Amino acid sequence: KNGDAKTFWMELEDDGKVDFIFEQVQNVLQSLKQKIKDGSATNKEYIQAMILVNEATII
Amino acid sequence: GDAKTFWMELEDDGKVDFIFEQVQNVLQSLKQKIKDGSATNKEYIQAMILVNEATIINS
Repeated sequence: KNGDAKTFWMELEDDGKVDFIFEQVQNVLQSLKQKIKDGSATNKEYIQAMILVNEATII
Repeated sequence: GDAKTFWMELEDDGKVDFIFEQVQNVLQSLKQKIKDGSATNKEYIQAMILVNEATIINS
């Protein structure tokens, strides 16, 4: 099929995994948020959360 | 660009919940446009980048 990002997402839907993958992303974000508010986040988790925020939203 | 400083400032300012809500809104929107088939190329790519930054990084 087409060589683009849409093709992957249509394959993923045919695989029945779209809700699943978004749930995993949502679980990771929740975990990062809790660790940051708790003060237990590692350096790599602070970095990961910063990068995710900046990819989703302006600043 | 220091990620600890980034989050410390947000946390001290009381904005951590707000930033994560905004990310969650973007995710829910992307997910729905992918399932509706209304997403653009850039949105399919953005969704994929978020998935990989959340699930491959620090896995």
